[PDB]
Amino acid sequence: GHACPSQCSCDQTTVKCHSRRLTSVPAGIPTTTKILRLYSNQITKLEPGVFDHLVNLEKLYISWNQLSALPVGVFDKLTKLTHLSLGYNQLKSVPRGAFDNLKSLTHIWLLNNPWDCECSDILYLKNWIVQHASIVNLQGHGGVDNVKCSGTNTPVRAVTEASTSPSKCP
Ligand SMILES: O=S(=O)(O)CCCN1CCN(CCO)CC1
Repeated sequence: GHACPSQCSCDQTTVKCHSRRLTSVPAGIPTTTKILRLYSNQITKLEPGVFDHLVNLEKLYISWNQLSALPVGVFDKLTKLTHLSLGYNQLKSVPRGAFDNLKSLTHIWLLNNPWDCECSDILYLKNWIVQHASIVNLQGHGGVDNVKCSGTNTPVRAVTEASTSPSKCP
């Protein structure tokens, strides 16, 4: 069954693509998928729309990669998502409104990214983690104060807008 990507193992609605030295999200993840494990790989980029067919997805683990950014709208179709891990990546910000369609989210992991607290792109993440602090970095991952600024390890929630500039941005 090539409904299952050759690089992953598919246990009904649970797709195991983790710990497989992958450099991109495999194409053809089955639309039945409720749990997608993509953690512990060599992914640096997500293609725009890569998850859009996974309308049933409840858990998305993409921690322990080298993701340098998120495309605009990449989570917008995942309206059933309860769990999202982005920990242990190379993210400097997330696009404005990245989480806004994730109305069912109960758990997010954002620790151990080089969040760029000098750049105004940080402000959506800062406001969002203050608003949704109770779901951030749960299960012994250090909570909302473990979303930390690159270089200083100051909690992102402590960043004042007056500390940021659009001109210190990529
Ligand atoms: O993915 S991270 O390492 O950033 C955070 C780990 C999150 N895991 C918590 C425990 N569950 C399993 C037990 O509930 C899997 C996800």
